[PDB]
Amino acid sequence: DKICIGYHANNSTTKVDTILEKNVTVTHSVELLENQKEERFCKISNKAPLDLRDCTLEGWILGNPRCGILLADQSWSYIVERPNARNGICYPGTLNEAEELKALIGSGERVERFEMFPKSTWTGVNTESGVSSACPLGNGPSFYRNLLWIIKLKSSEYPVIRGTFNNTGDKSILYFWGVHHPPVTTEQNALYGSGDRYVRMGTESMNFARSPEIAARPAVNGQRGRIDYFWSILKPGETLNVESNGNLIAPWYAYRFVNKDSKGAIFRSNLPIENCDATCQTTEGVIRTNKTFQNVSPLWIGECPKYVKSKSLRLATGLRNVPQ
Amino acid sequence: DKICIGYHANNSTTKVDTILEKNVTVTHSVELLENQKEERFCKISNKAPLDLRDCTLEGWILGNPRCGILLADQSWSYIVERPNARNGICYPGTLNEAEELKALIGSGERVERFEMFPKSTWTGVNTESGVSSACPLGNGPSFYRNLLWIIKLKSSEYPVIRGTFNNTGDKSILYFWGVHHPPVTTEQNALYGSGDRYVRMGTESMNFARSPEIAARPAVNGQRGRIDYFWSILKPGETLNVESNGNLIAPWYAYRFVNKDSKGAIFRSNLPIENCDATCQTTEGVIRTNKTFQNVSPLWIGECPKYVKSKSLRLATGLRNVPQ
Amino acid sequence: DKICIGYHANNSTTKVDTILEKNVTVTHSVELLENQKEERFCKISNKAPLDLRDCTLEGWILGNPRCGILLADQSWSYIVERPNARNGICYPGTLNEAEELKALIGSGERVERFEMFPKSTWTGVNTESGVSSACPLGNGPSFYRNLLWIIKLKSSEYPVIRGTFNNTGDKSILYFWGVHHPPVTTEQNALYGSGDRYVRMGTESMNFARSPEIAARPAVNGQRGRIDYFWSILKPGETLNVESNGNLIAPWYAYRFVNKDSKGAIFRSNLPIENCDATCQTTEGVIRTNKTFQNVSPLWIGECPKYVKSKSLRLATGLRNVPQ
Amino acid sequence: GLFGAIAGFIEGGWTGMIDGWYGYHHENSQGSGYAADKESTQKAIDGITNKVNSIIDKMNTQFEAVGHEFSNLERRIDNLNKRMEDGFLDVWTYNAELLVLLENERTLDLHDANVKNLHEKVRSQLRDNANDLGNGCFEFWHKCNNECMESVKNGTYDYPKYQKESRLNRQKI
Amino acid sequence: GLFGAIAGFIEGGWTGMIDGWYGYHHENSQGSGYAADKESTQKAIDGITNKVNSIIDKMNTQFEAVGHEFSNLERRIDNLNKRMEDGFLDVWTYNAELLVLLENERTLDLHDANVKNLHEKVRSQLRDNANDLGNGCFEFWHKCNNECMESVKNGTYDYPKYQKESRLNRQKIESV
Amino acid sequence: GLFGAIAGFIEGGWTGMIDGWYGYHHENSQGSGYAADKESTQKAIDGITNKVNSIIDKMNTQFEAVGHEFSNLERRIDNLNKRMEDGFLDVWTYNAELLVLLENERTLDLHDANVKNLHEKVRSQLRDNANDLGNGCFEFWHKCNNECMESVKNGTYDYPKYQKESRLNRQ
Ligand SMILES: *[C@@H]1O[C@H](CO)[C@@H](O[C@@H]2O[C@H](CO)[C@@H](O[C@@H]3O[C@H](CO)[C@@H](O)[C@H](O)[C@H]3NC(C)=O)[C@H](O)[C@H]2NC(C)=O)[C@H](O)[C@H]1NC(C)=O
Ligand SMILES: *[C@@H]1O[C@H](CO)[C@@H](O[C@@H]2O[C@H](CO)[C@@H](O)[C@H](O)[C@H]2NC(C)=O)[C@H](O)[C@H]1NC(C)=O
Ligand SMILES: *[C@@H]1O[C@H](CO)[C@@H](O[C@@H]2O[C@H](CO)[C@@H](O)[C@H](O)[C@H]2NC(C)=O)[C@H](O)[C@H]1NC(C)=O
Ligand SMILES: *[C@@H]1O[C@H](CO)[C@@H](O[C@@H]2O[C@H](CO)[C@@H](O)[C@H](O)[C@H]2NC(C)=O)[C@H](O)[C@H]1NC(C)=O
Ligand SMILES: *[C@@H]1O[C@H](CO)[C@@H](O[C@@H]2O[C@H](CO)[C@@H](O)[C@H](O)[C@H]2NC(C)=O)[C@H](O)[C@H]1NC(C)=O
Ligand SMILES: *[C@@H]1O[C@H](CO)[C@@H](O)[C@H](O)[C@H]1NC(C)=O
Ligand SMILES: *[C@@H]1O[C@H](CO)[C@@H](O)[C@H](O)[C@H]1NC(C)=O
Ligand SMILES: *[C@@H]1O[C@H](CO)[C@@H](O)[C@H](O)[C@H]1NC(C)=O
Ligand SMILES: *[C@@H]1O[C@H](CO)[C@@H](O)[C@H](O)[C@H]1NC(C)=O
Ligand SMILES: *[C@@H]1O[C@H](CO)[C@@H](O)[C@H](O)[C@H]1NC(C)=O
Ligand SMILES: *[C@@H]1O[C@H](CO)[C@@H](O)[C@H](O)[C@H]1NC(C)=O
Ligand SMILES: *[C@@H]1O[C@H](CO)[C@@H](O)[C@H](O)[C@H]1NC(C)=O
Ligand SMILES: *[C@@H]1O[C@H](CO)[C@@H](O)[C@H](O)[C@H]1NC(C)=O
Repeated sequence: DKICIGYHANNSTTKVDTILEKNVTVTHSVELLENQKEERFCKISNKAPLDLRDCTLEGWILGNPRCGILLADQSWSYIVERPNARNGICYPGTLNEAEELKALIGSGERVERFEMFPKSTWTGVNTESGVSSACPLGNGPSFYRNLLWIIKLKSSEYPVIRGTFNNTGDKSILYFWGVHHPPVTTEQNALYGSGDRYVRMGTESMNFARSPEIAARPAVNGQRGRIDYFWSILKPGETLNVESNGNLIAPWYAYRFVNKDSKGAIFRSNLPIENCDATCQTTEGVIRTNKTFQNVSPLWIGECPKYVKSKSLRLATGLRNVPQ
Repeated sequence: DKICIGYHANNSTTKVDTILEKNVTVTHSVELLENQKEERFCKISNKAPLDLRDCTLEGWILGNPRCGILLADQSWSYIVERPNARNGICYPGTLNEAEELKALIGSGERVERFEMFPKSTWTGVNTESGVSSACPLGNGPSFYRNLLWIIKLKSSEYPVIRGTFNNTGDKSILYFWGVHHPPVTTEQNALYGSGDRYVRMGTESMNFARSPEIAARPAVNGQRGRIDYFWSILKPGETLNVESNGNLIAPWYAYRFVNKDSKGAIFRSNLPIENCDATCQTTEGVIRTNKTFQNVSPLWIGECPKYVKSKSLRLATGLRNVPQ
Repeated sequence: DKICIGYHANNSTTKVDTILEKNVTVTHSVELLENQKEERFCKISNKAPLDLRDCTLEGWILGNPRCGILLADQSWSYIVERPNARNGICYPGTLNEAEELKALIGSGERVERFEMFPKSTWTGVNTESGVSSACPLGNGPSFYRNLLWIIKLKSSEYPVIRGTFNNTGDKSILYFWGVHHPPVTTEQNALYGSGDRYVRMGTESMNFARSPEIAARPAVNGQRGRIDYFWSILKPGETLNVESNGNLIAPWYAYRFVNKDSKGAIFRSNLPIENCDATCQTTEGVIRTNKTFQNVSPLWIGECPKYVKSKSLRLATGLRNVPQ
Repeated sequence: GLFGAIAGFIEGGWTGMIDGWYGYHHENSQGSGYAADKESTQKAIDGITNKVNSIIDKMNTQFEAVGHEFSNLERRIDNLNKRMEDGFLDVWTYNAELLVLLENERTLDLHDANVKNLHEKVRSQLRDNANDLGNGCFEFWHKCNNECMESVKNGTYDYPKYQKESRLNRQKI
Repeated sequence: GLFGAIAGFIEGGWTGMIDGWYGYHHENSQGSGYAADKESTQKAIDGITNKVNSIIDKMNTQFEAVGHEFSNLERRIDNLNKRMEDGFLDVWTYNAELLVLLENERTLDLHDANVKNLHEKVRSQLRDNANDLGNGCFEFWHKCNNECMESVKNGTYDYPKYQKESRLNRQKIESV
Repeated sequence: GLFGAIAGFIEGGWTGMIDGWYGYHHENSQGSGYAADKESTQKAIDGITNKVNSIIDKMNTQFEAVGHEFSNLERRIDNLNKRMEDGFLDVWTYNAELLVLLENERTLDLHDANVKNLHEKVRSQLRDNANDLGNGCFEFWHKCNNECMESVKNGTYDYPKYQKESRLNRQ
């Protein structure tokens, strides 16, 4: 008659690492790291992401004429931008504070597109024929859908034009405008006129004035001229006064902006968007797990496990497995 | 006859947490985290803080006429700014590089207020009558006490005016100036004159130039015109040359600046400043403790315990309490 | 007859610290922290660093005439600038985005110096006599070797001058230019002329335009005038158009640029550069060790041990030393 | 450190005990069998579960990198942002990887200590009524039936009850 | 890592021993009483004091957030500063909270080991001159006065001195 | 915690045992000597080597500060960069210094456990065939030759072989 004290053993071949010894077989363990992903984009919080498709972010928000598929109100859980999108800023020039613009929009939830200044705002001028071959739609010349290129009538001078927008809404307004820099004095006199010309934009918190800098630049899309693009935020209760005697690329349509109450994301990716739902969406794909860590990507939206470089993080729960 | 080996027990109900077990009653323990604060501001290093009262930081150093209580020599341990102080930049406009200025002043300990350019510096112009209802002193209209608004005599033209300050002291000088932007050309010609006008400042290390940007703006404090405010540091041994043919808001009084040899602070708070002393001053109040951690605030100036999110950090010192 | 169980002891007096006890003598231990350095600079990956000697980074890359020994092709593993080098920006003025320039070059490996615009590029103007006593070479006045100071012909006006460079290589081109700001209107008329003057640079991705800002400034290096220096990168396949009717400091020589595929470094130090080899090169000197940590410097190039403040980090390997 | 039981003086584990981590094997006139000690096993499960849950809970925040963009004139703050993102990545990678190594050790040693304590608990009841074989087994100096075995496992073993039968078997040998 | 003594084979603690953490309770003709072992107790006190001080000492630096302000066109570096400050806050919270959990375990286990070792220390001297009750107590097979009691705690117990008297009293009580 | 052996019931170490960390000293008619325990010494070396290597390997990344420069109008991002660099410096200093304290404790205790376990391994075989002096030594109740000593070290000591001879010595 005898009694023995002993411990459990089983058929586990699962191994963990310890400080004193590596690859130790244990009876029970739990994996904390997730390395599996679905390579695709799904919906976050029952909201579809915005695919910018063949348009860049600037091309979308400025209304590049080939971006018509996007020309509407937009509500996104997040934004997917495609690496090689062809439709950007079609007419050559710099958008001032471009990176800050992307950060603002990325921090957004929804934008509502509306007409800020109708063509009837600007009187004594040609509101048509504001197009260029640099911004083609099909073969024919066109222009941005959120901007109005105003040129002088062939008959008269370019009169002082004025516009006013009082933001009486509760929502901030994102709007855009520009200053045209024709390549030669010929075009400046033909499009707007001689003498000192000006573009004047202002609100309670902003004062903007510029004059044309006439210069011949290397050709981009057949253009030696340039447009300096600008963007700004008209706060609720603020009012915008526009004053110009020439070279104004006027705000036409603008956006009422809705701040996202959490972190937003803009993903640069080739992955397909499908009809699916996700709690955790990374730029590399969807993660579905109850695990604590993940091997997929540092860039994500929603509720994701912590990103680490580890290939495995396995906690021992059971004991050293010693079968007989 | 017998002898027994055993361990201490007491009347303690104090509990600590362990990795294997929560709520373990132990005989002796020490709390490492401090949650207590005196909601008030005291002196750091026996030097009183500066209460900005009803003035914003910009309103103070620019010398808003309603900030008169603050326009003098100041030596502070730290600065307290009140959330809703009404007296800011009274005449509408942008302070250029405002946030860097706030950062500079926060890193300072003392300023000495002195008259840099007396009114007699600018001759052939009206150095009086440079006041506005937007910047009232008492009931009557006025202007900043560190700035001089120069307007043209109608008798003569606006002459090219010049001023010079050679900084022969050991202390750096913080000074301010501005460019006036009238709402309409009428006022520009009436206050300064026709043609291209300019404001030009220069030192051994700085070169500054601007021209008036005339624009029609929404009224702020009864003013549709604007002033672009600027600030700079005149290093010891450096010299400032001022040259302008119009639209100049000239430096009047300035501050000799003394850099703090350690971290300075600017607190946004409603808490009362009282007659007391503190080693550790947070933005949420005073901490008096020997403890290693605190959950009160990440923002503080004196010698404070490390900030964490924890509700409690209690180390076991004695043993598991097991009374019989 | 007897047998005893026991443990090793020796003459070791080496001590380690534990959580329960300090100064504990152990039989065997290993020091993980390295405090030793060779105060000098060696080769990283068998490639020598660039010694800037008596020239500042700006003075070198702009081509200060006293920096001639460095005006050639250069290949560096890293760059050493000497604290008090005399040859800097000799003609007084600001290098725009200087810190971004230093950061870019630090991320570089090699520069190839070539002539971008020869003096014959600019027609109707004087390309000689473009020198100053502020930038002396020997006793005679001189100027930068990468810049051309263009002045009006004695006989004719300053014509609109133009230049074009098409970058057909695979490497980006680093180039420099400037705008001269005379102290008084007199010199402006004498060197360039009256009326509106401009300096205009443009590429497919860049738009630059400036005007002269005439102002009286304190003398620096015998000069009350200033030059605003600028730098930019001509991308492969891009084109630079230069357009000016005056006040232009023209690009002359530029650099073909090679981007470093890893982090580069710029050390500001007096330490000697020698022909030797190092795996780990800090700004304070060379570290040769198998140890895991070092207290020498946070700033280094190559493969270095982790930087900490510790004086010693010694792990016990053997046991508590208890001689008989 | 090692408590000497697991892969120690008890040379191996039992694949025949499937209901618990620590337990018994008995032999008598009524046959043999394995039985898990449910008290010590459950206490271990509660402790390990708490350890795992507590570790997960302290790891329950995330540093979140963002996809913000920087111009060619923003190289410094770009590089700053990257060194920060890599900075916290390395700290949390270190924390996670090292915590797993150290605590896996502690967990395995914990099981060892539990087996050891269980072995001494039994040794203490039997005293000289049983022969300690040094391998974790005890030979009884008396007949120990199923109920007798239960009392040992359940910890209610009556020592003086079997003492005389035990000593007479030590006397005759 | 339990050493099996505290809330172990020694089932409970003594509220009657107030001068130390670990100690003795004796019984003889001269009466009973509690006495702390000052050696093992003092050594533990030094160690725990050292642990707490060392922990406090390594926690003796602070990440200090600042109240710098950023414009509406500085959104990126504003968020950068915020993610950094929250970054170290989460790191130090992790470090602090987890360390308290882990080391509280160690400290409690340490006391357990001390009680166990003190117990083995006594058991080693008494050998078969005393009856191990398994609960932490030893019944002497001989008369042990105060001077005898002192030697046990102090570790100078004379085993062969009591050997003969003890062996006769194991024989006398057994029925063989 | 302490396992009670090192500087414990075994009061001191042996300067005479040079071939290992843990071991034996034996005495009989064939002479005397120190001998390292071959099993436990190697296993301890393997574990500690693994511990040291594992620690070094987890410390095998570096936060690298840069020598980037900032203008007088960049004071905020300058200070941002400094607080970050000092931030990680303080984190890693904390980690390194505290890890050394905690693991040095563990390493010393590891040896202690190894010595105790080595002592119980021997105590368990000898049983009542030997007299436990409590200081780590065992006096044999029978003649124990060199091969007998070896059997103890191998952990193969034959208890019933010497059982009767030991027991008969009762004065
Ligand atoms: C640890 O070991 C012993 C625990 O009691 C102590 O040694 C005994 O201490 C006695 C008490 O002081 C000593 O007293 C001697 O004997 C009688 C007491 O019976 C005294 O009156 C005498 O003055 C004194 N000397 C003589 C010659 O009688 C004894 O020396 C001793 N007894 C025996 C049997 O050894 C140690 O002192 C103690 N160490 C401490 C407390 O530090
Ligand atoms: C979280 O998920 C894990 C793994 O996805 C689940 O793990 C299991 O725990 C149960 C406990 O009874 C075991 O029976 C399973 O065998 C475990 N899974 C594996 C793969 O071994 C776990 O169920 C989930 N969390 C909870 C609380 O149940
Ligand atoms: C540990 O101790 C805390 C003491 O606050 C216990 O907290 C109570 O638990 C109940 C539910 O069990 C909850 O209402 C609250 O968390 C507490 N109630 C109070 C303070 O009135 C907790 O239950 C204990 N056990 C754990 C956390 O497992
Ligand atoms: C760095 O290399 C040295 C070799 O010079 C290592 O030190 C040796 O380690 C062996 C193995 O324990 C000893 O026998 C030698 O006596 C040691 N030589 C010394 C200390 O000078 C050292 O361990 C290495 N360090 C690291 C961190 O890898
Ligand atoms: C030393 O110990 C080993 C085992 O640890 C002994 O080898 C064993 O010998 C027995 C026969 O008595 C076999 O049943 C085992 O299978 C052997 N073990 C192995 C691992 O093969 C060895 O004989 C011992 N040496 C001496 C001199 O006694
Ligand atoms: C191991 O044995 C168990 C019990 O029968 C069962 O899960 C299966 O047979 C084996 N497990 C695996 C994963 O093969
Ligand atoms: C331990 O880890 C894995 C086991 O799956 C293996 O890749 C690795 O090579 C092992 N290490 C050694 C030293 O065998
Ligand atoms: C805009 O409308 C509001 C109505 O609330 C009015 O009070 C305000 O004066 C208007 N702004 C301007 C510039 O007229
Ligand atoms: C008894 O306990 C109370 C609280 O539980 C404590 O404040 C007190 O100091 C203890 N000792 C006493 C009352 O002697
Ligand atoms: C004033 O500046 C001039 C140079 O413009 C020079 O004499 C000196 O730096 C200053 N004067 C004195 C007396 O220090
Ligand atoms: C150090 O080693 C020497 C030489 O073996 C020996 O005397 C002793 O172990 C130590 N020396 C002293 C003076 O303690
Ligand atoms: C340990 O060694 C040095 C000796 O100066 C010092 O750190 C300290 O005084 C010593 N003692 C302790 C307890 O640290
Ligand atoms: C630059 O040169 C290339 C020659 O390979 C030519 O194809 C391209 O059109 C040129 N770009 C110009 C002239 O703008």
